[PDB]
Amino acid sequence: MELCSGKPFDAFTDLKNGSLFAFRGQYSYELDEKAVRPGYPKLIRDVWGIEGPIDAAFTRINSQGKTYLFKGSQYWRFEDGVLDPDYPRNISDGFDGIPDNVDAALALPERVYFFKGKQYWEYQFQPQFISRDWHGVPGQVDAAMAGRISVFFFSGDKYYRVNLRTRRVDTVDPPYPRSIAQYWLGCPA
Ligand SMILES: [Cl-]
Ligand code: NA
Ligand code: NA
Repeated sequence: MELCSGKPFDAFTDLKNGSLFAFRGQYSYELDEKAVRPGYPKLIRDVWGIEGPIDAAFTRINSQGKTYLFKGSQYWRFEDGVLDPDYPRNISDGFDGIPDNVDAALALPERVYFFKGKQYWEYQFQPQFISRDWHGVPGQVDAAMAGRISVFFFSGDKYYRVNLRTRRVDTVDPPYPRSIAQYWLGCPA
């Protein structure tokens, strides 16, 4: 499927060195401005060596910058696209207190956040309600990712931008929630 199909996404990694990956179904899309074919649809099994769909993803901010993919009760950790030895592992073993089958995850510009249903967990290398602490985020999310100064939450075919200083959905025009394809990816009309 094409990146700009307008369909919802399943997971996003965090912006790292100007690039990130989006996931939808069996497909992995590398989002890099330097790409000659930006967002060329590749198979998750071909790029990451695992079957889609995936549940959530994040990338850590440290210099190793390892990427974590979550599916069901398991997670995989990669470095430079290569699966580390002794993965996959159980979420319950790597992330004590985090549930299986998460909806989304993100790593802050060291804190990671997991989202499932109306709740989210803070993990540092006690659930709370998403709408209580992320002002303007409706509750249930389908995917999330962090940039440098903002985080983004995805719901169906639309998304929200949250300012990290205020923890509030920013006021833009047209307002959030708005089309992922049109306003986040800049897809052609
Ligand atoms: Cl995600
Ligand atoms: Na994510
Ligand atoms: Na998801």
